[PDB]
Amino acid sequence: KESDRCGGCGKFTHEDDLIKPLMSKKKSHHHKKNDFQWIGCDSCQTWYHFLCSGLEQFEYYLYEKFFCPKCVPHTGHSIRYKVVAPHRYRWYSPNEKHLGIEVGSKTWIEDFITRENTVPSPTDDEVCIVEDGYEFRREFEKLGGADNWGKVFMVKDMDGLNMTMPKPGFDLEDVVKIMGSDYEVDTIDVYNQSTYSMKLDTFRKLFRDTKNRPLLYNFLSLEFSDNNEMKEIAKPPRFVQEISMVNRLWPDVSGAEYIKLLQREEYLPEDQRPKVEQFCLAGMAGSYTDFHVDFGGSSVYYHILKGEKIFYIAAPTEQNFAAYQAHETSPDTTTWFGDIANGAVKRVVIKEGQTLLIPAGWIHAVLTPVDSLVFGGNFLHLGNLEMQMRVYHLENAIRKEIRSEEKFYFPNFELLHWMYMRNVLLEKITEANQEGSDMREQEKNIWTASQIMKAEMERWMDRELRLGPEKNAILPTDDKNKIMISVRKQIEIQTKIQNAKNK
Ligand SMILES: [Fe+2]
Ligand SMILES: [Zn+2]
Ligand SMILES: [Zn+2]
Repeated sequence: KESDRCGGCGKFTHEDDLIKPLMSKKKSHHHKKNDFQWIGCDSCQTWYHFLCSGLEQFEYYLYEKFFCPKCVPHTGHSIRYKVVAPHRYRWYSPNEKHLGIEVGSKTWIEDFITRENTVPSPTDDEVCIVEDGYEFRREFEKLGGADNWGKVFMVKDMDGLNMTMPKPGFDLEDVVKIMGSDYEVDTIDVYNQSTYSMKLDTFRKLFRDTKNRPLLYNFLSLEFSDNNEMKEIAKPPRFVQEISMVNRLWPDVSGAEYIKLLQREEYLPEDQRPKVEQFCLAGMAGSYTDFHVDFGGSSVYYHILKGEKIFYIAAPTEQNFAAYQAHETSPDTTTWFGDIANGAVKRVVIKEGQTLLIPAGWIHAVLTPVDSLVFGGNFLHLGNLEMQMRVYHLENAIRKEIRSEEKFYFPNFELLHWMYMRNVLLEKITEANQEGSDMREQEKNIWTASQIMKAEMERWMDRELRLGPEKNAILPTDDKNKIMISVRKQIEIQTKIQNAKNK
């Protein structure tokens, strides 16, 4: 406040500062609108921006009495707000002490832990529990394989999944050693249901302090597909790499084969690649993550390297979506979706070493009973194309009813389908025509996937005519049309081929 200057950047209050897109799960870059919002040292009375105060994003709102770096030595560490309303996200404000218990809050979680064990077990149709990756491959295949993947699998022993994972004993320490101590990761302030920045070192610091945890901290994503060391340490199961649409257009390879497979443009621009297939996840015991459907209706692999998780899940039926949509778009904050989900929500525990494989659309919330380290990834695949498009409808509807903009959605979702259609699907059809082949013979799966995907894209084209292109852009209305035109052309030819067999 006032004319006075900043002890950090020496600037007097100017300022009004408007001085590539996100391809990975990030939500902390939003309240950078506070980085230049002035806090004052209760001691030397010097004013600091915030950024300039030595504070990290996550501690901006924590302190009632602030002591800047130059004062800490003799003043002590800054004094935090008193915990006045443990049952509210704004735990610091007394004006909210009388309001209802909010789903994310400390009070709510503690109580929830006493009653959570009464959430029903899933039916054998919802989840399948196998001993190792060999049994998974056998049962997965016995239900139609990836093209027909509908239930979640829990694999107890990772042997056979062909899934590259660090050896037990691997922990947070190794993570910070590899990524660096100054690597900033999006962290969820569980009790405040909000996401902030935090040095990876700071997190480790807080994580290791076991007896004193005023707040709980889990990190959002931490996607490591671009860290040359990490990216080889934990990988998706082979079967996931073999069906991942992103992996099909931006193939992993990145070795000697990379030089060659891009020597034919079989590798799209790296900045266009969705960055969501390899994430590391650490969480404190007592943590809770509220019900969500994974972005783009992406499938998930989820390996527990350390600790235990309890997942609360609900099958992706239309009613369950409708119910979920209402819950997401409602202002109510005190009701647990499970309690109003007409009995759909089930309970499943995942222990250390165990793995979770989740198909498209499953609604799920997560309880973290024990300090945890997890490795996982999100992927799209043709076997779940319909469900993926259904979730995308759901998301797009939810996005119109409440102004999220902080909510993360699948990066380049549409671009990816244009590319996939043009590079992969169109060629199969084009070629199958060049030989007068009836795709139903040996490629029914591919034929059906093309019609479904095309219909969805036809809807995107028309939307783009009536309303104009999207902000997300990246592919030019013209190119989009040329693609569509060519696709219609080939699908017609293949249709006539199929119809000729009529007599
Ligand atoms: Fe999730
Ligand atoms: Zn400053
Ligand atoms: Zn000071």
